[PDB]
Amino acid sequence: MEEKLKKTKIIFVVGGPGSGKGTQCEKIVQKYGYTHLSTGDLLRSEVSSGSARGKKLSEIMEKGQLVPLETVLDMLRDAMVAKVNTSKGFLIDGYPREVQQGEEFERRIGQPTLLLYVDAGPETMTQWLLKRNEETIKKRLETYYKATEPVIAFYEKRGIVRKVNAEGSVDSVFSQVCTHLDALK
Repeated sequence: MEEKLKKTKIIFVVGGPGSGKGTQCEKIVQKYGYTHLSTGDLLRSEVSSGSARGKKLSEIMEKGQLVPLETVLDMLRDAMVAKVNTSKGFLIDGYPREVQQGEEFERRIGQPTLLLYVDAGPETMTQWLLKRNEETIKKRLETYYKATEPVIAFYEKRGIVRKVNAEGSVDSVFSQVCTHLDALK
């Protein structure tokens, strides 16, 4: 069955601002043959598709309303169905932002294999990079950390969280990423 979805590798990739997790996903693509997905890319793709789903989405966005999670997950699942025979695994870049988005992904598609937490860390030198006021930046970072900690705590209970220190270079981050992915199966 498309129960294959329950056997592929599914990595939730989570990181605050300045985390560079987009670059890490592509480096995982090059090395491990995974597929880089994000809900933003699928929405742009679908609107460009001219499909009825895309016309509705543009309407919702002309509406200024919210896109329903069910439609997001239809698109994620379609994209994963089309590549689970030809891909070694999937990166969900920037997902989930809340516990229930994670739980709804699991219901519709399959349970995550890992949650990769790419943490540039709070204000150490992340603050200075985020310009190029500075209390707009601190307000932004703490609201990220408040929203993301229940997601981390939730998946910590399953023991699938792998935390990556993203203070240093791109190369030192991908070093830790490969340690964590090399441990799978």
